Amino acid sequence: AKQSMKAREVKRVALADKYFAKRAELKAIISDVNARWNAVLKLQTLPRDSSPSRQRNRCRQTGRPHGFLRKFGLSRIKVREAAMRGEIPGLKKASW
Amino acid sequence: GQKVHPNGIRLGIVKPWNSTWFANTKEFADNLDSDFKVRQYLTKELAKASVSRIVIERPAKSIRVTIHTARPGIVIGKKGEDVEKLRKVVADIAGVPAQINIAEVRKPELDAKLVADSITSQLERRVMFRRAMKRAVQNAMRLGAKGIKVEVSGRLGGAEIARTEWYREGRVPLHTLRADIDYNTSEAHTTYGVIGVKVWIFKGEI
Amino acid sequence: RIRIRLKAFDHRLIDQATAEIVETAKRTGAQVRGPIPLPTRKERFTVLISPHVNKDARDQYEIRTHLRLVDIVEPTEKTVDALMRLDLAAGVDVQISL
Amino acid sequence: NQYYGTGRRKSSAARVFIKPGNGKIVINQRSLEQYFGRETARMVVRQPLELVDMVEKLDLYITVKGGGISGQAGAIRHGITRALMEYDESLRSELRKAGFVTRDARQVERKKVGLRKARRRPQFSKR
Amino acid sequence: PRRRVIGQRKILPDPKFGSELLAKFVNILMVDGKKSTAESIVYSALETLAQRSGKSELEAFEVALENVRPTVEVKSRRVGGSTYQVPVEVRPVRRNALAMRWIVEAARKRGDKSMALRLANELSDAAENKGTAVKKREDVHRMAEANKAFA
Amino acid sequence: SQDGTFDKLTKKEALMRTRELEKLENSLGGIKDMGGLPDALFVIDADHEHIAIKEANNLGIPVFAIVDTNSDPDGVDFVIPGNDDAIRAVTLYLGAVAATVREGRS
RNA sequence: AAGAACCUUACCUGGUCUUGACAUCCACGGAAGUUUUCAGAGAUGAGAAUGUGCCUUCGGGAACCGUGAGACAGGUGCUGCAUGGCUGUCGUCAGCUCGUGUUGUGAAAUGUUGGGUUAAGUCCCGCAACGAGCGCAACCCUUAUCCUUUGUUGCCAGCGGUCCGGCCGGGAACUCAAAGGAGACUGCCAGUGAUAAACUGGAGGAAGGUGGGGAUGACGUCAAGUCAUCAUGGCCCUUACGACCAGGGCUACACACGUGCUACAAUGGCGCAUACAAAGAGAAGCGACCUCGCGAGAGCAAGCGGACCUCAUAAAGUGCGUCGUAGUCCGGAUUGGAGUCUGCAACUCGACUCCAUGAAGUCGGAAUCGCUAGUAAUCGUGGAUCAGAAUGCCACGGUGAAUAC
Ligand SMILES: [Mg+2]
Ligand SMILES: [Mg+2]
Ligand SMILES: [Mg+2]
Ligand SMILES: [Mg+2]
Ligand SMILES: [Mg+2]
Ligand SMILES: [Mg+2]
Ligand SMILES: [Mg+2]
Ligand SMILES: [Mg+2]
Ligand SMILES: [Mg+2]
Ligand SMILES: [Mg+2]
Ligand SMILES: [Mg+2]
Ligand SMILES: [Mg+2]
Ligand SMILES: [Mg+2]
Ligand SMILES: [Mg+2]
Ligand SMILES: [Mg+2]
Ligand SMILES: [Mg+2]
Ligand SMILES: [Mg+2]
Ligand SMILES: [Mg+2]
Ligand SMILES: [Mg+2]
Ligand SMILES: [Mg+2]
Ligand SMILES: [Mg+2]
Ligand SMILES: [Mg+2]
Ligand SMILES: [Mg+2]
Ligand SMILES: [Mg+2]
Ligand SMILES: [Mg+2]
Ligand SMILES: [Mg+2]
Ligand SMILES: [Mg+2]
Ligand SMILES: [Mg+2]
Ligand SMILES: [Mg+2]
Repeated sequence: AKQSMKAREVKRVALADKYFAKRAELKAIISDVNARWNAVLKLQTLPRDSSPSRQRNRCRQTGRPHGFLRKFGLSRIKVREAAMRGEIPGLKKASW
Repeated sequence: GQKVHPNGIRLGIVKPWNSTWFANTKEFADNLDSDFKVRQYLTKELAKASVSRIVIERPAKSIRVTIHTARPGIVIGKKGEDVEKLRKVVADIAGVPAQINIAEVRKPELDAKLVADSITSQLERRVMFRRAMKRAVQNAMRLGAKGIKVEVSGRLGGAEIARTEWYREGRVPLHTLRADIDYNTSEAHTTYGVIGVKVWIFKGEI
Repeated sequence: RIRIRLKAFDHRLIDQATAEIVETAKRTGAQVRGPIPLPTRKERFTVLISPHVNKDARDQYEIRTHLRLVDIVEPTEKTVDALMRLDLAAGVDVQISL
Repeated sequence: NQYYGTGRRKSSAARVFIKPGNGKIVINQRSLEQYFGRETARMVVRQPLELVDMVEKLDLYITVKGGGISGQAGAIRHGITRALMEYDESLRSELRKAGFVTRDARQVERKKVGLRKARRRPQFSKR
Repeated sequence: PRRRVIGQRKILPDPKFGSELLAKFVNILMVDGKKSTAESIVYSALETLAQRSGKSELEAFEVALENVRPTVEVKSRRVGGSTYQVPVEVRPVRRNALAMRWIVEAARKRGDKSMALRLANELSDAAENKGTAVKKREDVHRMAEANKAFA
Repeated sequence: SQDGTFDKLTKKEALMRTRELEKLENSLGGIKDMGGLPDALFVIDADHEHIAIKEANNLGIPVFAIVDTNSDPDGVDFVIPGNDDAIRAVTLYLGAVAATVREGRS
């Protein structure tokens, strides 16, 4: 799905786990009730792809952005394909 | 598109699963991605070895992988070099110690995946699609196989308009869940586009 | 004392696995409060089957997770060790902790 | 001694213990009137007792859970008639005739894909 | 209806008086599956009626019904390619079914304060056969009488 | 019906199997041991068995038939005029045919 | 589309790159990496410190990073009237066919029609047809009764006392959990029926006539839908139809239609008190308790990968009191002010809270839709997607009808 778009997603993940997750202290620790100075808020010149809320969570195989399922990491249609020929352990058509 | 997948509908009744590992939601997606990557590499590497199915199971942070093939000697090579190379690559892809097993497939003409693969290979060599279909049906019935059925579709013989032209023999009770059906598919990439082929094979009732 | 809880995606394999744990523990020691079923988890999914539109056409799948509990009450001694290296499992998950 | 009967009605399950004593009824450590004996389904609990008299002959100790007011009351009635087999099987001749022996199997119907509930279907238009 | 002639669904009697006919009446009055609300309204109305005319709860209620039960009604037949209105006798159960239905609609239209008051007034007038429900019965009888030619 | 699987499974299918056995016996009974096309064919009524006559003529099999005044010859190699309805007459033909054929290869 | 502030995102305006954002190959140089400063909206350039970890008859190496040339890479660009795969639909309608035989010069016919019967091309009888296949039914899941096994985190009938809390010894009965079995077969009876198929009624039974619901969709039809999920023939672009960045748009608004939510009230609104569910989710998570705030929430901080902890008080209902038929104590739109949270960032364009404001609307023209029983109607609860965000979708239970001559 426009491999450029897939290249974007890998870059976003690489930036997110490098800058943030250790610079989260910047927005977590300082931006609290210390008593303040807003110098920390100015310190948001980071690449802006480091924000975890900037990844689209695409399908692992095709990469389409819609119809995603967290548990399988695939889109709705790709799941069915795999499900119908085994692959997904323990998954079967349901009726009740 | 109005028929359920014959394999999927029988997954818990007659047919087994192709993957038997257990996992929590934490690594369920990761295991699926790893399984897909090993299967695609493995099936690409063993193109000429006539491989039916690849069964993957993950006991104790390991990976087993069982390859069902009709040509075990070619898969395993002289003693074990090539199979050894496969295990190295699989361990690299799966990121864990990897085993490997070879399962003999007697009567390759009773395995739908091999039958479909045979037909699609013939089509790419510009064989008359009708001759290939008849040959597959007749020699499958020759050895048990109560219910062979085959189907092709798309630009048959280079025509400008697509058509299906299926052909069955024996009995194929698709609506019977008890029935042991061995459905599988394949694709041909002739110069005029894609030709899809489906094969149903019916065996003992239960 | 020692609690073993087993999880698997089919009841045929879980019953075989738990029975093996019970018999080996009983043979090499004592107690064994016996297998306890505990409620099964059913996780449902619904997905559109058409690649485009056709909202009302969809499939409904589910994964069924089975659970068991043995709850052995004699640490004994020749038991805990024997309880180890007895995985022989290819799809059932075993939690050994108390 | 005590005589027992289960009783069940649309997700409700009762547990009735009947004893040859006075004519008091206790449900979930509460009186019948206090629990639902004045509100809806007041009498359905008593219904199997006017048939084959009770007056003051039998003491009921009951625990019920699940469902709602009508579901629980129906489960109680089914359990009581089930437990009224203390007087052999000669009562089932008229209890079955009354219709209390049969267990009402009328679960709520699951809703379907494409429908808004069970059977209600979205409004349809041609143009 | 096309193929399968069917049976009948049983209803339990009224708790206060143990009458099937009154139990059906609360069902007709019920809305949104609120039976406790409906039975509360009906009991209040009946008690008001009984103390209005002495008599008694069931007997007063029955008297009101007897003045609204229809006996014949018209029904389009369309046999020979023309539309007629052929009178037909009314089945005994359908009689009070129409009577109870008509009374409730009359009460709903009546502009009093409470529903129980509306219902009490409506079927009180029915006892003296002058309410809107009674008027409904007369119109049905009158229309059937006019079309007596067809049968 | 004697040595095979008859009492197994339920009774309904057993009733079906026995019922079908009776049907097959009635339709194709004393033909079961023939094991090949005959070389002669004897008929009691030509008109009533015209289907059988036609099949024999198609296959080139000799046909002996008793023909009544309303029957059609020229489908018969050996026509035998006479009544074909009376039981006494029919018994006479069958007895004579049964006797003459009993003297086989001797 | 199972969830457009940025991203997603393709589209627009500008600012930029050209073997390239993404892949293999060759050569050259350098570990990789890490800390800081300037210009810029940013992409990007400019610098300064810091690190140098892996082979070696050494023109070179393995992971990694930059520069150069090519083969190439790239396209959500066009054709679903070139295609695979997948899907809708007639329609879960009961039909659709073949081998051999026979009839006709032949297209074809028969079988598959006829008498009954069935939900059914279901079954029996008859019959130039004899057999077979795909369909129907059954095998599958779930629900309704019972039995055996097991008994914690689930249960408490019988016993001991207790902080009156299964709480606590204790108990394995009961509920329940989930594995394995029994059970329903027109099986038994009466009548009808060609004595056949079958039909009507009765007994028993938790359940009776395919008990209820689901999954299961024949040969084919609409050149039906999808080249934008993916794959793919052909065609087309290649310092651009490819690639990167900031901002905007997809949320516009004289209007028209579809699908919904909330109402127009007294079978009701409001205030106080109080009773009874099911099914689910949780580690980038669910988040007790306690303190603060009118509130959204904030601070501190247990437990829980979970029959144990959390989400999490079910609401209709039931008692009292009030309103007394009003555009109202109905209705809540719209707007002003003041706040909370998520997020780098709530102007375009988020959700929620507090105070104030209080539109239309008094049951809807022609016309038109759903539904046959735990159904319609009505009342709440959960999940997916997801930082944040449902009146939609997918699930769960409570109350519970009317009518089929
Ligand atoms: Mg691509
Ligand atoms: Mg997002
Ligand atoms: Mg389908
Ligand atoms: Mg859970
Ligand atoms: Mg945008
Ligand atoms: Mg531009
Ligand atoms: Mg098309
Ligand atoms: Mg001919
Ligand atoms: Mg036909
Ligand atoms: Mg025909
Ligand atoms: Mg017929
Ligand atoms: Mg059939
Ligand atoms: Mg026939
Ligand atoms: Mg079926
Ligand atoms: Mg005690
Ligand atoms: Mg009966
Ligand atoms: Mg088209
Ligand atoms: Mg379409
Ligand atoms: Mg397009
Ligand atoms: Mg942008
Ligand atoms: Mg839009
Ligand atoms: Mg108000
Ligand atoms: Mg107005
Ligand atoms: Mg008003
Ligand atoms: Mg219907
Ligand atoms: Mg709702
Ligand atoms: Mg959630
Ligand atoms: Mg969200
Ligand atoms: Mg409901």
